[PDB]
Amino acid sequence: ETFSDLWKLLP
Amino acid sequence: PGEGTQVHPRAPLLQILKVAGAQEEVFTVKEVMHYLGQYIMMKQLYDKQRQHIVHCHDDPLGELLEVGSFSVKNPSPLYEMLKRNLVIL
Repeated sequence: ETFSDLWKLLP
Repeated sequence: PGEGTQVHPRAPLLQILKVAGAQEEVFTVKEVMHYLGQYIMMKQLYDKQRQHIVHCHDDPLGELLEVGSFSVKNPSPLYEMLKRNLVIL
């Protein structure tokens, strides 16, 4: 949802 | 490059990381990704409504990525940019 949440989940 | 590999980023990429707060010449890929996220966040490049979308047009980051935007779930332009912009130490 948040960019920071999403970025953390980068392979 | 995954095994805690040490890298020196080329000048255009290095300028971006230093804006994001990096006081460094040597990085791991993990550290580079940290500072890239920092940069997008602090320059607020992500779409307000759909935050996996990053709008990098008319920003130095767009110059490196060579695209106007990208999805963090389609991160190929990012990894390709890093292949061009990192020197392995």
